[PDB]
Amino acid sequence: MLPERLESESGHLREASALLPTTEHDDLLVEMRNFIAFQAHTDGQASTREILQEFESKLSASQSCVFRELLRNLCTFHRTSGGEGIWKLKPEYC
Amino acid sequence: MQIFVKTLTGKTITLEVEPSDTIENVKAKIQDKEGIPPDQQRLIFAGRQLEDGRTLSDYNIQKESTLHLVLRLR
Repeated sequence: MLPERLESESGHLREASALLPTTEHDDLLVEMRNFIAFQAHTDGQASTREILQEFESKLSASQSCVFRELLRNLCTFHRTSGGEGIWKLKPEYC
Repeated sequence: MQIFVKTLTGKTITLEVEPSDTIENVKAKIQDKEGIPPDQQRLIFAGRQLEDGRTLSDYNIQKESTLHLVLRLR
């Protein structure tokens, strides 16, 4: 997983109206949320490098498959004036 | 019915609930066991954050389902 992969890639899942909700990745989703909320440099947000630095070593094969989708679940993506990619927690998860 | 709730530390607790219970009711039950006020709780289940007004049945939460408690940031 490279920074360009997380920030560029389009979504591959259908609208949430046609999807059935699954609990398979709740554990990972919560850990991702709590890190971005409390454990990054700024509360409620984390840069791409921060998230990668935290999780890239800890993900299994199946977790790697859905990691970007879980990130898009939790956060909106932003680019600063300096060009840094920042993921900010949606208000529903704050 | 009985459901499971993963607390802030990751340990699992047991709640006695009904399908007609609102998420607000569930958070109140969590307060009694964990001491966390409802206005500081958010519940996550099946990749979704649970809204207070809706019921457990609304999210198709069944017997022995596992909810996830997280601490409100703001």
